[PDB]
Amino acid sequence: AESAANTTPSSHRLETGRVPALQAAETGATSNATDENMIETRCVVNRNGVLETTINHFFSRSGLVGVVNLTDGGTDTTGYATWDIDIMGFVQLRRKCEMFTYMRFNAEFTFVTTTKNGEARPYMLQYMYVPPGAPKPTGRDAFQWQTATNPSVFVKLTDPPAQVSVPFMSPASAYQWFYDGYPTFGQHPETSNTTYGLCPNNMMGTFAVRVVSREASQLKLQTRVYMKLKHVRAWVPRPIRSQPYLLKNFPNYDSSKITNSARDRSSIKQAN
Amino acid sequence: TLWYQTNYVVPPETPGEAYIIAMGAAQDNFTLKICKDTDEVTQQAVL
Amino acid sequence: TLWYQTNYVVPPETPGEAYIIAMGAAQDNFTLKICKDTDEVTQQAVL
Amino acid sequence: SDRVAQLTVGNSSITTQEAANIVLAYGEWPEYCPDTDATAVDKPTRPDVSVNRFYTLDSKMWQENSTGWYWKFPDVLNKTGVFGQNAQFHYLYRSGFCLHVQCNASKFHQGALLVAVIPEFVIAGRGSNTKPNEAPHPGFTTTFPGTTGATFHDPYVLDSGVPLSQALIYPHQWINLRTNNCATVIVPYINAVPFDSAINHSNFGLIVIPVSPLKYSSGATTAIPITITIAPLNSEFGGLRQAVSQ
Amino acid sequence: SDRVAQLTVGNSSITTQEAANIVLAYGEWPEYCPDTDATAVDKPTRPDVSVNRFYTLDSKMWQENSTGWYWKFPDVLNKTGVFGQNAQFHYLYRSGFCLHVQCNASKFHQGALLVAVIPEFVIAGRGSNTKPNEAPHPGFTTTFPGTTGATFHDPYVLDSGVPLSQALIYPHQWINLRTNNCATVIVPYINAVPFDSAINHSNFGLIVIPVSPLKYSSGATTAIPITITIAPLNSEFGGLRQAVSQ
Amino acid sequence: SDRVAQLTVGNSSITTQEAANIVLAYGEWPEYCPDTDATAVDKPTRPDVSVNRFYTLDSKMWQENSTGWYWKFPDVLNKTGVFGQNAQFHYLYRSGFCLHVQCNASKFHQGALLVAVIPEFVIAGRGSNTKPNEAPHPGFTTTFPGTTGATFHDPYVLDSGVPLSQALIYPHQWINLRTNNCATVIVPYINAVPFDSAINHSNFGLIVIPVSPLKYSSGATTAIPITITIAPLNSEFGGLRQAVSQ
Ligand SMILES: CCCCCCCCCCCCC/C=C/[C@H](O)[C@H](N)CO
Repeated sequence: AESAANTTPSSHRLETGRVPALQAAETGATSNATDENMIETRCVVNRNGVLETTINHFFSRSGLVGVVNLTDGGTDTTGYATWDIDIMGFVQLRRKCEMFTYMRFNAEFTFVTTTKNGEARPYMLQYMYVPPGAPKPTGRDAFQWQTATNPSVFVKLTDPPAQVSVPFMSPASAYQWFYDGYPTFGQHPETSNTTYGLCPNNMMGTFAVRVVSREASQLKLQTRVYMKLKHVRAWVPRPIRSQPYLLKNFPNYDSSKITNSARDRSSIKQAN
Repeated sequence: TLWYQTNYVVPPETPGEAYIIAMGAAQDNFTLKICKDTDEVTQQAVL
Repeated sequence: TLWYQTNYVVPPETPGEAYIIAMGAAQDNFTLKICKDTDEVTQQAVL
Repeated sequence: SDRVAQLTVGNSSITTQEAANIVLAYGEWPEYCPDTDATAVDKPTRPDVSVNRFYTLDSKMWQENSTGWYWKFPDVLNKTGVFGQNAQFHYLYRSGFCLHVQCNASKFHQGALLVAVIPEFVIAGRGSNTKPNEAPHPGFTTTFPGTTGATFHDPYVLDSGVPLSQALIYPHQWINLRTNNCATVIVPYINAVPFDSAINHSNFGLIVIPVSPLKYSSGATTAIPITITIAPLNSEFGGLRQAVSQ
Repeated sequence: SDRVAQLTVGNSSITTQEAANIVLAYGEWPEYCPDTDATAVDKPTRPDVSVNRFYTLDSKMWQENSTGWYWKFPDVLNKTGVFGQNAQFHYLYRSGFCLHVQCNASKFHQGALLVAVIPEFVIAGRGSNTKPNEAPHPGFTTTFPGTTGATFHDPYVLDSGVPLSQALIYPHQWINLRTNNCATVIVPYINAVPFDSAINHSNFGLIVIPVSPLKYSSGATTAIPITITIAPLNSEFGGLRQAVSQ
Repeated sequence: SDRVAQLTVGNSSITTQEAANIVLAYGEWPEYCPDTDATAVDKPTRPDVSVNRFYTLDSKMWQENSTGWYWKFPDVLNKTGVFGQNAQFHYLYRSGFCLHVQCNASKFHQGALLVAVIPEFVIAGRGSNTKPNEAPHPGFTTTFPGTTGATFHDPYVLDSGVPLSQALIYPHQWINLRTNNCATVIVPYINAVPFDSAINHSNFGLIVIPVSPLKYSSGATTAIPITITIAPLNSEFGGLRQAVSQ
C-alpha cells in the first residue's frame, strides 16, 4: 500500500443488534471500530504516503557513537587509542535502538578527526579494527600495526572523512540489547551480580588508531564515530525508556527521584 | 471531555468509588512525515 | 487432592462459607470380574 | 446480539450494554416531505451533518420523593448549536427525532421509569376557578421549559387531566433497573400540517415519571442522574429571514 | 459458547466459567524446530506427555497495598517434576508455553490486573551511583526468583526503567473482576538462537500488576489469591550430560 | 433459549426465567394403556381437560434448621378438585405426572435442594424393638400425609434405612440458588400392574431435602417458601361406583 487508507461513505442507523462501539478491552485485542460504523463520514481518497515511516527510512541516520581521544605526548605518551565498539555510550541512538529486542543490520562507520584547537594539518592516520580474539597493539611502534591479515584504513587529516561498510558478524542470528541470563555457568552471588545481562554476542572487537610517523607529533586529536544503519530488520518491539540512563551496559535507574512520564497539571477537570 | 450522563449509582454494601482506564491508539489513515529529534532527552550523564 | 488456586473471595453483606458436593461414577471402559460376598454385613439379628 | 446496540448519527455514537429493543413510533420512519404533501414553493435546506446529531441535555438527580419531569422537544433545541441557530433564522420546520434516556444503577437498587412521548402535550392550569380573569393558566416557563425542563405537580393526571395509567397507548418504553438502563424511541414527524414554526409550536414532548419509587439500603450510592440525548433526524428548514429568539 | 473453555494438555484440564478470548502471542503457534533453522547435529528428545502438562505454582494473597509480582519462566519449572529433571540433564532447550492466571472474586469486589509477558525481561538495579564498584545490581534471587516469585519495588517503571503504561505492546490480557476471572496467553518460542540453555537464560517472564486497587466493603471476604498454571508446549531437549542444579 | 420455558397443560401455564433442562424419567413418556397390556373389560374414561392441569399445593417456609419434606402423589390429589372427585368414584387408576418445584432467592443467598422421586417410597418405623406388639410402625398421617405433607426425622437415611447419598439413581434434579430457582421432572406410570387404586396405594412420592443449608447475611429476606405444582398427565379411570373417602 502506497497510501494510508480511504474512507467509505457512511450514514445513520436506527436498528437493534449491531454494537460496533462496545469493543471489549479485557480480551487483550485492540478496538477495531472504524469511523464508518459511527458518525456519518464522506468519501475521501487519501493519497498520503507511508514510505517515510518504514524501518529502513527510520534507521538510516548516522548519529554520534564514539569519541576517541589521542594525545600522543612526549613524556606521558601512549601512541595508540583503542575504542570498544558499543552503541550504548550516547543515549540518542541508544534510545532509538532499544525500542526493539532483536535487530540485524549493517554499518556505514564514518570517522571525523579534528585537532584540539581545530585545524586540518596533513597528518596521516591509521585506523585499525581489531577483531575479538586478536592481540591489541601496545605502542605507536608495535608489531601489530603491520596489518597483515587485518583490515586498516590509511587517511590524512586534510582528506575527507573515511567511510567503510561493515557486515553482520554476530555469531547468533541477530543482535540483542536485552539479555535475560548469565554468560557462563557456576554459582551466582547475591551481593553484586556484575555479569547479569552481559551478552557475548555483541563484543565486536576493538578499534585502534595511531599517528604514522617516526619520532612523535605533539598534537591531541579527537576522533568521532558516526555509524549509519542499513539493511536493518527488527523483531519483538519494546517500549521506549522513560528514565534517564545511568550506565552503559546496564539499564539502571534512580530508585528515589523518579521522573514521571507526563508532566503535572492544575486539575484533572481542566484541559489546559 | 468526559461528562456524567445520568449518575454513578451503587447498591448498599458496595464501594462507591470506581476508576476508568483510558487507552489510545491510531486508525488506519494515520500518517507521519519529516523525521526530527525528540525533546524527551536534552542532556545526558557521561556513561 | 483439592487445592486453593487463587482464593475464595466474597463481597460484603455475603456469607463467606460455602460448600462443595462431590459426586462419583464410572466411565465406559469400567470392567468388573470375579463375584464374591460383601463385607458390609457380617452378622445379623434373627428376623 | 440484541442487548447491545451502537447508534451512530453524524459524529456522535451511543454504545449500550443493557438495552431492550428499539421503539419505532407508529411503525413509520422519519423521512423527507414528498412533493405531493408539500405546500411551500421555496426550496428547503438540508444540512444533514450539522443538525442531525446527538445533543445531550443536562442530568437530573432521581431522588426518592421525585414526581417526574417533562420537555417540549422542538423548543429544547431551539437555542443549542447549529440546529437552534438554523431554526431561529427559518419560519418553517419539519423533522423527526431519535431519543435515548440514560439511567444506570447497581444490582442492589430497585425502581422503574415510564418514558413516553405525547403528541400535542398541552399543559393544563391547576385550580377550581371558572371566572375568565382568575382562571389559572400555566406560564411560559411551564409550557415551554427550555433546555432545563419542568417538574410535575400532579403526575398521576399527567398535569393535563388525563390519567397516567391510560398513557400506555403512546409510544413508550420502560426503564426497569433490574432489566435495562436505557430506553430508545424513534418518532417521526407527526402533525396535521406539512411544515410548522419550531418556536411557537411544540409537536410532542418527552415525559419521565418514576412509577416504582427508588429504593436502596443504607450504604449504596445516592446520586442517580437522569440523562437524555436527542438526535433531530431528517431535518428541513424553509423561509429564511431574520433570526428571532422567541 | 465463547465464555466457556476447557484446555486439555496431557493429563490436566482447566475449566472456566468467566473467560475472555484466548491470546495467541504474535499470531504464531509454538511448533518444533525445523531442519532449516536448526544447527545441532544430535537428535533431540520429545516426551510430549511427561513435560507437556499444566504445572500449578503457589498462590499469592492479593492485598490492598500490593505492588505486583513477576517470574522467569524457563527458570520456574527448572526444579519441579519431569520437566525440571529433563532440563537439568540437557544443555539445549526450546519450547513454547501456555499460561493461565486464576483470580476469582464476588460481584461486590472491584479491581483490575494487567498480566503480560516480556521477552528478555531484564531486572535493573535501583540506585543513583555511577561508580563501577558500588553501582547496585540485583541479586540472583531477584533476577531468577525460582518457583516462589519476586515482588516489585517500583511497578510504575516495571523495575526496568520502562513505563508500565507503554507495556501494552506486549502480548497482554486484563483480569477485570466484573468481566472475567482468568486470563490465557499462548506464547511461542521467541529467541535469536534456535536452542538455548534453560538454566542461565530466561527467554521471557510473566508479570502481574494490579492497576486498579482491590476495594470492598466491610463484611466480604478478604483473602484473594493469585494462582498461575503453565503448560510447556512443544518441548525439546538436546545435549544429554550430567545433571546440574544452577 | 434453554433457560426459559413455558409449560402449558389444560388452562394453566408455568413461565420460568432461571431453569435447567426438563427431566424425563427413565426416558419414557407417559401414555395411555395399550390393549395388549390392559386387563379390564370396561371402557375407561378420559377427561383430558378437567383432571390434566397444574394443581398448586401449599408453600412451606425453608428455615435454617430444616430437615426436609416428602409427599405420596396419588394421595395428595385424592381430595382436590375434579381429579380427586373422579378418583374417589372409580376403582382403577393409571396416569403419569408432571412436576415443578418453585424456590426463588436473591443473588446473596446460598443453598442447594435435592428434589427426586422414589417409586414405592415405603416409610420405615423408627425404633430398636423386635417384639411384634411393640415394634414401631408409622401412622396413617405419616404414610399418607395428604395435601399438607410430612417432615423427615432422619433425612440422612431417607426415613427408610437407605442412605441419601445413593439416592441419585432416581430421577432427580438439583435446585442450586446460584444457578436456577425451579426443577422439573416428568415421570410416567411406573407399576407392576396396569391399573391400581389411587386410594390405598401410592405409586411414588416426591422428596425435597436441603443438602446445603440456607445461609444469608443479616439484612436480607428470611422467608423462603417451597412451592410445588403437579400436573396429572394422561389420566385414566375405571370401575365406576360409590364415592369413598379413604
Ligand atoms: C576499519 C575500521 C572499522 C571500524 C568499525 C569496526 C567494524 C566492526 C563494527 C561492527 C558493527 C557492530 C555494531 C554494534 C554491535 C553491538 O551491538 C554493540 N557492540 C553493542 O551495543
